[PDB]
Amino acid sequence: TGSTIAEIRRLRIEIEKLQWLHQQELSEMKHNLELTMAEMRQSLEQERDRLIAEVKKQLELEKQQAVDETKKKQWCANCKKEAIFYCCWNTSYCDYPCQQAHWPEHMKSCTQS
Amino acid sequence: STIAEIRRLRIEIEKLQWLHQQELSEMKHNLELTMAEMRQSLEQERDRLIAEVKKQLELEKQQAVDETKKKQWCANCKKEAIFYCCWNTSYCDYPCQQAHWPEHMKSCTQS
Ligand SMILES: [Zn+2]
Ligand SMILES: [Zn+2]
Ligand SMILES: [Zn+2]
Ligand SMILES: [Zn+2]
Repeated sequence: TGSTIAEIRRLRIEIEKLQWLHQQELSEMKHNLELTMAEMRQSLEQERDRLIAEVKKQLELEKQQAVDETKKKQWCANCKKEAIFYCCWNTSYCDYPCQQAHWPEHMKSCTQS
Repeated sequence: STIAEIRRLRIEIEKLQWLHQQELSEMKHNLELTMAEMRQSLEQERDRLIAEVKKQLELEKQQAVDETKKKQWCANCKKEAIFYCCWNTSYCDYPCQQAHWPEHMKSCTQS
């Protein structure tokens, strides 16, 4: 009695403090974690939508390059490999076996005359 | 010793508190381990999606290449060509032909 009731009071004080603190962690975390789990779900999709377009633009670039490089070359009317023999307008061949194969089909169109 | 029992009760309470905080920070850590796993499996599916769209677009690339091989193209402006000059050299019209002549002159193999 005296010292004992004084230190009981100290234990009551300490326990009451721990309750206040835990009431603050609990009141704050239900809200704070609500905002952290949607903040990271959105930053992921903003990064993904910037990625799909990054590659669409890239391939659209590579396409136009490939198409333009194709404009600078003659191509075999038979097999679409690059050609080196000329027959008539818009008709070339990689070699005479392609020309000789294509000839039944090409004869109806050949303008070499 | 009543006094001693109380102060011990105090130390055992504060030790329970450290266990408390350590339980929290271990859940804090398991939330992050599951969190970072999320972006990983999501990025994995995202990259498998990207793969299929690359596949589609390379198919279109090859289709445009193949269509381009079936036509003559202006050596000057890459519009479709109409007038023939010589091997691999064709023009959409006389302006292009003559605009190109200063350079093409040395390569013209006109027969
Ligand atoms: Zn061929
Ligand atoms: Zn022909
Ligand atoms: Zn032109
Ligand atoms: Zn020429």
